[PDB]
Amino acid sequence: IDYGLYALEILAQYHNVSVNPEEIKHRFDTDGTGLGLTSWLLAAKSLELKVKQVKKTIDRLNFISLPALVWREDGRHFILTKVSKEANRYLIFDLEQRNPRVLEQSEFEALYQGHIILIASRSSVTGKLAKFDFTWFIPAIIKYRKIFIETLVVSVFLQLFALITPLFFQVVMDKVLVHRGFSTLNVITVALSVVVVFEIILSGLRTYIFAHSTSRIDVELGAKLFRHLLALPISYFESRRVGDTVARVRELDQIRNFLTGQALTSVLDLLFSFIFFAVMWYYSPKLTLVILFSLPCYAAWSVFISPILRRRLDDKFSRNADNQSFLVESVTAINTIKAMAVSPQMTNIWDKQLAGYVAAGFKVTVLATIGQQGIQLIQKTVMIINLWLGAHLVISGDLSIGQLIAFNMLAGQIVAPVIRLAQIWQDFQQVGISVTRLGDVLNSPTESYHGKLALPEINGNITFRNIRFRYKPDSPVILDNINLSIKQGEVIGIVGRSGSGKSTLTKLIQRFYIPENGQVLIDGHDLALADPNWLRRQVGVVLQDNVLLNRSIIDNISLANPGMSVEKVIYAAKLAGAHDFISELREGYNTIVGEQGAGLSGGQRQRIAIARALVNNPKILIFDEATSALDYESEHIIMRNMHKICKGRTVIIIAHRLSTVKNADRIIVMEKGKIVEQGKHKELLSEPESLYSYLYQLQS
Amino acid sequence: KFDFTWFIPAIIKYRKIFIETLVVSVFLQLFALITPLFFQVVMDKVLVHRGFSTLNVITVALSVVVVFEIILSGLRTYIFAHSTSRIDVELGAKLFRHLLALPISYFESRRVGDTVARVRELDQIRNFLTGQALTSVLDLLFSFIFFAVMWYYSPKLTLVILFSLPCYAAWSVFISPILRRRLDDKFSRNADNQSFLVESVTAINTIKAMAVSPQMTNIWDKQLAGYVAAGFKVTVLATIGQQGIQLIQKTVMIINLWLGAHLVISGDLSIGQLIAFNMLAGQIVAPVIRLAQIWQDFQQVGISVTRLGDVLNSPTESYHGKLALPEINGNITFRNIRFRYKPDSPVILDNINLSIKQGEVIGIVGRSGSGKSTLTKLIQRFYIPENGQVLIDGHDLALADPNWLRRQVGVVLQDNVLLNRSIIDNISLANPGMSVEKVIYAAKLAGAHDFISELREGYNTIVGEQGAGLSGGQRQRIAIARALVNNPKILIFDEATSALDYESEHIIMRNMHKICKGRTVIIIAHRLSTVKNADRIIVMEKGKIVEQGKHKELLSEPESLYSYLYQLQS
Amino acid sequence: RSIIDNISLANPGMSVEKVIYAAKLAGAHDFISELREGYNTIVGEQGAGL
Amino acid sequence: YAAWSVFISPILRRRLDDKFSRNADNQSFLVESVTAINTIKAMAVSPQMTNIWDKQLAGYVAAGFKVTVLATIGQQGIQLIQKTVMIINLWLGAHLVISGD
Amino acid sequence: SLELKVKQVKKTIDRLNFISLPALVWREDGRHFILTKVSKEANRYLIFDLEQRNPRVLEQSEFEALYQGHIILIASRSSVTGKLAKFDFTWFIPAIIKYRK
Amino acid sequence: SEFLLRYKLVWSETWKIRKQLDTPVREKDENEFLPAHLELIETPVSRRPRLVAYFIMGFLVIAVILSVL
Amino acid sequence: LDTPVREKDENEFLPAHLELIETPVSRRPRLVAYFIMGFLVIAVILSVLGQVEIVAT
Repeated sequence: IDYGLYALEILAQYHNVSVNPEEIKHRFDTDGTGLGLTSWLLAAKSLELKVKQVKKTIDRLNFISLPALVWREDGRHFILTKVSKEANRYLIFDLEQRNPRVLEQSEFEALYQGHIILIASRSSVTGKLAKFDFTWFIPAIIKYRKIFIETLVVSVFLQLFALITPLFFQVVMDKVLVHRGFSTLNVITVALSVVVVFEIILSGLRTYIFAHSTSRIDVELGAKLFRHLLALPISYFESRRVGDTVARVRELDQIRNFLTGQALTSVLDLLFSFIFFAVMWYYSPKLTLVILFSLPCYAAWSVFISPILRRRLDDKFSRNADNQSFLVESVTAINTIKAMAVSPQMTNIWDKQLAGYVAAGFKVTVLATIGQQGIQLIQKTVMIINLWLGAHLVISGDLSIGQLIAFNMLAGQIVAPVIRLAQIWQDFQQVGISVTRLGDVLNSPTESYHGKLALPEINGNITFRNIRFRYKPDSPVILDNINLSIKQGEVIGIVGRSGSGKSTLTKLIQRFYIPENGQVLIDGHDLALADPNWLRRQVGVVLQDNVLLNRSIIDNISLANPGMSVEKVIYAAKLAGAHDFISELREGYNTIVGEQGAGLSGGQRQRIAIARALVNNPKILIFDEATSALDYESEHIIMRNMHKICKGRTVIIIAHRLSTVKNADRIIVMEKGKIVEQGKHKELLSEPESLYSYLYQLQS
Repeated sequence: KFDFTWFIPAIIKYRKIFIETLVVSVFLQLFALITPLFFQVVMDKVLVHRGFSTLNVITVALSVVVVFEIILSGLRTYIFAHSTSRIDVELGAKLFRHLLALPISYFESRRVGDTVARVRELDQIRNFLTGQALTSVLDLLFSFIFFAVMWYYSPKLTLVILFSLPCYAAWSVFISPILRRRLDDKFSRNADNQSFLVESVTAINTIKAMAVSPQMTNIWDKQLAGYVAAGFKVTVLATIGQQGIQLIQKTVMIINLWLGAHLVISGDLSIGQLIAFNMLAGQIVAPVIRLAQIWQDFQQVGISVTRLGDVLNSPTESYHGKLALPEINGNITFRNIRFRYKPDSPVILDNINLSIKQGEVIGIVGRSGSGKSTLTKLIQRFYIPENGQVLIDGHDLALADPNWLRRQVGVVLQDNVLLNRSIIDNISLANPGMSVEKVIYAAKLAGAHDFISELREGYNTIVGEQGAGLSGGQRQRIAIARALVNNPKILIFDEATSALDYESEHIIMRNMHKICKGRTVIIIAHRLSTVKNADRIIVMEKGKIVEQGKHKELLSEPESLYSYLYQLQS
Repeated sequence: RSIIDNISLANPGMSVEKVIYAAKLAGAHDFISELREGYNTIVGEQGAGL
Repeated sequence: YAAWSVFISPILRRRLDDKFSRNADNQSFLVESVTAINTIKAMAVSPQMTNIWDKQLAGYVAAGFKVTVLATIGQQGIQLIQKTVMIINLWLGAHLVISGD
Repeated sequence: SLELKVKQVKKTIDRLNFISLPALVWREDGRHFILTKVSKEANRYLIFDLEQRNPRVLEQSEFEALYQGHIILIASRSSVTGKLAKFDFTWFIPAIIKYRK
Repeated sequence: SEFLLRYKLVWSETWKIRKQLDTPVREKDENEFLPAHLELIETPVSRRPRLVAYFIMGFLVIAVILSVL
Repeated sequence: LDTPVREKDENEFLPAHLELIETPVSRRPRLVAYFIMGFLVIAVILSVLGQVEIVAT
């Protein structure tokens, strides 16, 4: 059965942590057949528990901390509660029998397979009180401290190699030429070859290792971000746009890159510049001073050039994005452009956009060229001054030619790190802006559920009692005292006018709306004590504007569980009447639905949505305006198949048109939030001055 | 025909500035030759013999040389960027103006993604010709001066460099295709991940309505793992490629150091000569290092331009016949019209004869396959009848400018795609300079003013991606307003009032009485209720006009197909 | 703590079934339900919220 | 010295933030358990309170030990700079005394 | 204000062939007229008479009589940018750029 | 190797059509007040940077000529 | 080197596998130290075997 769930909840019982068995079943038991080892460990980790499977023998069980779970490979597990040596007995908690029992040495030896799970719980002070900052990334970055230490060591060795090489050049120029050696030359050549090959190998290894670590960090952060994004309530997405949220989600890689590949580089560069300055000051303090005096020119130039260039790149990127969007929207809507004759207007718009984008690009490249030329001018001026002073020193003394050449190499090498530091100063502000932007997504409450009654399977009994509802605390009352009861198998229909409140019952059956007064119950069980994810999967809802994923027809219909059978898809398509055009299609059920509206008509997409809703066996169907914006053929086929669609199900047909609920068992008529009339069709239509007859006459 | 040609006309168009760029590049190479000579002469004649005056002269000479080199390089980059920007603008204008002239048969037979990719190849062409891709081939051309100088110094040391260059070329050729494939795979995976993320964001309400969040997480985990693995492979190949070039360069440097040390000890070379030779070797090798992406790009742009030309190698159906026809009145006439989709296809419209007058509200009905759906495209110049002629005002449409006719005719379809602009920009698409009063009048006629008044930005509200902020009926009303924004004497409702909901069809059918004031309106609809108030309801089956008349006149006769269809509808 | 935690203080690991039964016996089920958080409402310090 | 102090300070501040969070939660638990000691005795929930206290105390001590270790490595890093400068000065002073001056 | 680019220039009738039409001819008295379609090979000008409110075709002589030597060139330069910058000392940077000579 | 010869033929044949397709010369104000794309297409680079480049190159040429006397 | 992303590469980067592996290690945990020690021993061997002449002025 679900020993994995029972074992996990018992172990959460012992350690006094909050467990939600149906939430665990939803998240980690997607398909079924129990949890399994990896998903059980994942669920335990999600419950803030420390778990790990270890290799222990029969005698090592006296030093472990009980209770522990013995994970049998073939199913039925058991919990080891107490090991005794005074009597050689193993007190366990049998899961199938749901009660503890005492075994012996032979029984446990037969049952023990050599694998046990160790479980521990610690404290935490995080909760949800921490405002979104860089603390959201640190736990996933410190996890790779050994890798980061290895990369730091490799970088240190590489820069000592870079410092060593000019000394080899110095020794060549100052001892191999003046004294004809032919022996020191060979030794220095061998040493230089070794140094360069090992530097190349170490650089490659460092890049490989750092790339692997950062890739794993990116995977973890992206997955956890997506989980948080999906956990958010719909009210969050009601206000925000789509591109805004996508951009905020995509703004994670910049923060990760700053945290991983810019802080370590900076802390290396600071120390390494210190070392290089010490060496150069040992060689010659005058040229070290010239280099040191140039250091503020580089910093000021970089700090002055960076913001304007960044603004130019941002403008160019925005212009390019807008131009691409216009192009893609103009090529996909060529039928309406050619049906009209608005081609000159579109060409004018395209010309304006293209000219603007090209001008932005030219400005960008001009500014970048100016910055690069300024940096190179500073470098050349420093080189000229150092050439003059070094020539004078070599002529006078205190500096040989090889010393000057080595100093020149070191001075040329040291230029980059100070520019990098001057840039990271403002990179920190940019990453702060990115972090505060992403805080819109990762600081919002996750909208979780703590305590639910863990109800059994639903059959279609719905009952409202004294339901009162408002959109807002100040908005007028939409439902006054709605009282309604629906039995199993009843095909009910609800009609009315605008603002009648009949459009809110769909979001009241499912738990998207919380009534102000009263409580909705299914099967006598208040929905305030039931897990919504257990309820949302048992209710089939079809709206007038459905959205289907861009994977395939066979996947869109089988979105609930892709590992399910195939013939059930055909049965669902036949039930919804969508089998015909799918069979007529080229690939059949494997046909790609397209990006937005390619191939399939609106009625065909609605039929696909109905089949997807009906692919399972929902005991409650809700047709919220499902046949409102359908063409004649799709509406006709849906209304013809309706008699077999509502077989063994409780179907609620909400529709503004009164002709779609003619064959309904009951016709609830609503006015300003009150059930003013109810009954059958002809009985309601018999009364001349009734609202049902008035609406029927008004519409037709 | 579009090929690697069409740029020679552009290059000869911009002759003088390109020649200026070439001569400026030559002078830059001259400066880069001058500087190491100054270092060599300093190291040979200032350090050996005390030459303070020589050092003083060389210092200012080299200072002015380096300043002039900086300024000249900046000016060359500026001029080249200017020229390439002009060329890019010309390319884009011509390409889009040619694309908007292709027949509909071209677009309906191909996928929109393929076409938009073949067009965005223009952007990568722009990136090709607006970067260092064209400023390094000139350096490679002019490096022969440095090569000759290096041969002048020592014939043995530069032999190592000229044997090293083939190693660079061979190993870059070996490495480039694999990195190309890995980058292409990574880009495709990133695009798929982006599309999945955006579609999951757009359908969050559907995800939460069901219980499919774990399924979405499982899909996203696989996509992310694949994309990250592709990125790791790309990084590994890139770092291997960099390290190989570094190894080759350092091995050549070490061999040159050894041979130069032996030569200086023996003779035929000084120390300053060796330093100058090393600097020249570096200045030759660096452009060859940069040329790796150039070997890559000179082969990528091949297929890029081939596909762009495949888009540009199509007739534009440009119309050269127009008899300066006047403004049309609303009287459509059909005469012995026979039409088939293809020469092998069956006939759908056999011998219809029709005569519509000005101000007449005419309705057309029928069942599936009746051929009434091809009349709207027959009135426009999209379908060419095999026999007969469709004539407006008596003027045959086969001898008229189709663009003018489509200006003069407004059609409301069942789809009615909208551009991602403001509502007033969509309504005034045909004439953006028009006054707001006409737009308000059209919106009030269409009945779209009332719900626009309730929006967040009114007439400035962005409709979204082909319409996302509005419902289907609201977009249909916006489309009707766009069709009525001008004063069309001919108006067609090609099942416009069919696939929308209540409280939207009601307003359209209520305003239909004032919409058709002073216009010839044709209402093609499957439902027989929308055409009740038509002046001449026409029933047609298999392309044959079986009967025509008023609603009461047609319905009073029980044997009429109109009555049978009405009974079926009710 | 929350309502359910306080009710299940003597044994923090207890299912909602026993909590519901005890609340019905004591007559507190209705008021707790009428709340927005239900059995998860924080009572404050020394149950000041009730 | 300045660079070492600037590098070490933020990490110590973060560790002390964690330590203060642990201390505040421990103080809240202690005050709430002593104030309501009558209920704890009456309901016989001593084992649960002891388990919670043990978890909180272990976390608090772990945070304190982390802070102590970081402070120790910072102090040793400053000692290293001091002694390196001492050795360099000894060498330079020996040369600057051998040659007069 | 309408996001247009206009400037009054001194243009000779000989140079009148190389400007981008339509352009407005501003007279000292309020009798302006819009110039459009300056036709070569026929020395004719298709002005837009603002008083008669319809286009009219002129020849060389009456245009030379009606043109004084000043014309206004109109170009469509609509800036696509929406943002307001905080007022600081950075407001003077565009002023320095404008008055850079 | 036949792409280069075809390129040479078309280069020569359109070079014999030189100055037939060149854009007309206009003043600064005339170029500024054009459509957005036409202004950028038909505007020459400038006169000042060209003068600076010519001055630098001429100074280099006169210096190298004077130094080899 | 030219092979596409196999199933092994995607399985190595799956979030479920990375979450369970606490305190992870590099792909090859004994390559950096091996190369550093190799460089050190080669440097020592070259220093002991290497010979330098003596020149008296």
